[PDB]
Amino acid sequence: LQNEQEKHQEMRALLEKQQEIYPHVLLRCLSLLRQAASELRLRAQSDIDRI
Amino acid sequence: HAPYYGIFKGIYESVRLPLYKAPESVLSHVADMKKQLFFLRSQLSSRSEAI
Amino acid sequence: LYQLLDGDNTQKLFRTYDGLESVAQKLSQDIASMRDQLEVSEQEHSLLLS
Repeated sequence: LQNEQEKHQEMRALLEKQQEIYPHVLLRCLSLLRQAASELRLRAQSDIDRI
Repeated sequence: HAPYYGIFKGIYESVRLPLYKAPESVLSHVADMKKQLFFLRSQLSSRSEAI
Repeated sequence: LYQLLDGDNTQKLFRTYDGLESVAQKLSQDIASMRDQLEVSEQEHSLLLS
């Protein structure tokens, strides 16, 4: 029981670390897609297609 | 039938200590509960900061 | 036991057994309340991630 409780605490610490890193990685992806949509598709490419 | 049985029965139930446990365990158990409270507060603060 | 639960060396001149049971109930409630807050915080976090 004591060993399983220690394992539980370790797993919990790891889970908390992963929950801290995951949202930041999603935000970086969102930032890249936003750049592609706003700077490339709505602006750069739209001007090119018009000309 | 001990004079203080009813009072301590109430204390054991309040701290969620089983009645079969030895009376010498009550202070150690309460100390651990306080330790847990500190840990939970620290976890909440860390998580609130992370969010 | 009373010192361990109340923390506050407030030299209360008269310690009662009823007071002792109340402070013990408070600790249990504080732990339960903290666990509930953590659960809420975990939901908030999960919503943000979704």
